[PDB]
Parts: sequence; structure tokens; C-alpha cells
Amino acid sequence: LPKPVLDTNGKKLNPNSSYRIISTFWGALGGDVYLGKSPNSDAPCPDGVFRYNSDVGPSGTPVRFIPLSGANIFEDQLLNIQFNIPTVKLCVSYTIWKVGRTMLLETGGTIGQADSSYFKIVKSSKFGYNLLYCPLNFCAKVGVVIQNGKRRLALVNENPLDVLFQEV
Amino acid sequence: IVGGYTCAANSIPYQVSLNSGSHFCGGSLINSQWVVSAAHCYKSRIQVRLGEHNIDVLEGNEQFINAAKIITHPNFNGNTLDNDIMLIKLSSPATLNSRVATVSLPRSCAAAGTECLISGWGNTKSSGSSYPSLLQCLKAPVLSDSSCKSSYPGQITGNMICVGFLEGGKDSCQGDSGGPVVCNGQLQGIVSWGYGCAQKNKPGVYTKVCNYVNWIQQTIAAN
Ligand SMILES: [Ca+2]
Repeated sequence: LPKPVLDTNGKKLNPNSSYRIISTFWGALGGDVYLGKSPNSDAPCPDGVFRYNSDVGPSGTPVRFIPLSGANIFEDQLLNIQFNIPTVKLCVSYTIWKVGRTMLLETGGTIGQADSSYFKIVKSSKFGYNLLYCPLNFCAKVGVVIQNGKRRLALVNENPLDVLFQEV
Repeated sequence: IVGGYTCAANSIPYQVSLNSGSHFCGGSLINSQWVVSAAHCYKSRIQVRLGEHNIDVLEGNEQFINAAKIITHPNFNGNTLDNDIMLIKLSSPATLNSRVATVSLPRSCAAAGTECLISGWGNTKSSGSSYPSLLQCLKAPVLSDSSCKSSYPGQITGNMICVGFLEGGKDSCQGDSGGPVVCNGQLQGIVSWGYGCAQKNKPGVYTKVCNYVNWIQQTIAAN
């Protein structure tokens, strides 16, 4: 029986809504996910998926979740992730998540295509959810590495990032 | 503060709000020109708000003082979470009165079981979001280093303590950051981090202030 992913007010995720991705951890290891410039990146647009070093400063870049089909968002269902921010046409692809053993999460992807990067939201071993990258069990846990002193989201199958989804 | 209570006005006169356009961290007034807080609250510009009870309504007798100097601990690491302590030098000494007063630094470390008072303006919901306008309070015991290390396996250094309840329900939360844990009139803790809010076997984690009294007094006297 399909289990809808829920936001922080118990409501199921809606592909028409925007959410910030927030840490289950708060304070010194809080810090929402945001769209940032990768170090020594040639792109004119921000192209990295980061998270802040704490949750007391800026708030997450909002994202939306595009299910491959239907109009609900279920656990273990394939989907694309896109930051939802005002941007010019050149940077639209650079709002869409894709993956570049440690593999950094970036933007530059496509949505709903065969070449797109699909993710799954699964229930976490503790509280909240983990994100899985699924090159379409053979998926890969999304976690954090430190890159030039910043928290960069990446593939790590030890210690995934436990997240919640707070509607904007 | 989840599951706390609204503090009686000006009963926590050492409590401060750090403002960057909005309330974002708590702190504690240790002398008339210095506030102690958490390093993960560092920001390039900070307004210190003293004598504050309702942070959304200017009553008239608050003191708003800009930080002149913001000193994070030199061995603070934002991903080991170790040494999460910060000092703020007021650009002008604060006026001490019934609403604005200092809290003493520890003269010993606090034994497990000691009742402490935690305070701040952070979230009051275990799940959703409900931030108060009025300062919140909670009395909670210092937990044993054994129970703290079992709740957070492999995360607790010698510079952190757990304060709260293995059972859950009462705890500090997002936005209490940098606020005081005062224990027999002594500042023993600084809200540092947690895993969820008021969840079972997941108490709040606090910088162990008694490990820093030398650094505080020496940094204050050098700056
Ligand atoms: Ca006020």
C-alpha cells in the first residue's frame, strides 16, 4: 500500500507546492539545502547542491518534486528534483538536480526524460526521510561531504542526511 | 523551547536576542560589554537585544546595542560541532538594572542530575512550527555522560553535555541556539544542537561552559 511522503505539518507532498529541505538535526548541524556556486565551476549559473552550516541564517532554496507519473508523491517512487526560484532561461537546467565512490550532487539536469536524474524519498532509519539517487537497492544514499569548507550534498552510503520537507 | 512555559517578564534578565534583521540566536550577558553565545551563530553583523521579553513588540525599555567585536572560538569546527562557543563585545556597555543583568560563569562543572533553567525564543512544536513572541523557559536536569553518549553514539565530545529528558516532550529547539542553560545561578551550557525536538532518547546538546572559563576571561581581558 503506497505511503505518501508527508511535509512537516503531516500533509502529503504535493507536486504543485514548494518545500525547503530541512535537516532533522537543528542548531549547529542544522542547515537547509540550497543552490550554490560549485568551486572552480565554469557555469555562469550556480550549479551545486549545498546545505548551510547552521539553520540560524539563510533559509533553504525551495524545491519541487516532479513525479515520473501520477500527481502524488510516494515513498520509493521515482522523481526529479528542481529548485524553484526566479531565473532566466539559461539557468533553468541549472535548477534541476542531477548527479556528477563520492559523487557530488549538482544541477544542470532535465525533467521527466530518459537522460534525467531520478531520486526516491525513503523513510529514514531514524526520524524523517533520506533521499536516494536511482540510476535507472541499486540506488545510492544522499549525504554530505565537506568541500572547500562547505557542506556539499553527495552520494554517501554510510550516514545519509535525514531530512524533512517544510512547505513554503 | 518545546514543552516549556512562558517565563515571567524580566525573570531571565541575562537573556539576550541576537538580531540580524530578525531574531536568530540567543545569548547570555556575562559582563556589561560581553555576551557569550554559540559559534554556529556567527554572523558579520549582529544587533544585541537586551531586556527583551516580547521580541515582536517594542515596549520601550529594551536596549539595542550593535556588536563591536565577534570572536568565535579558535578551535571551533562546524562539522565536528566541537568548541561551539562565541563571544560578542558590545559597542557600548549595557545599562544594568532589573531587566538587564549578568549571569555568573561556572566556578565548577555541574554534576549530572543538577536542575538547570534553559530559555529562548525557538520553536515550541515537536513537529510543525510555532515560534513564540515571549521568552520560553524549561527546567531540566543535566544528564549523565553515559546517557548522553548512548543517546548520541560517537557524537559527544568532552565539551558537550546533554540536558533534558530521555523520555522526550521537553527540549530546546531551532532558534534557541546560543541561549543559556543556567544551573544554580551559573552559566553551564549554551544551546548547541539536537536531533529532532523533544524526541525520545534525543535530548538537546549544550556546549560545556565550564571547559571554557579560562578562554572567556582571557579573551575578554585581551579585547
Ligand atoms: Ca520587546
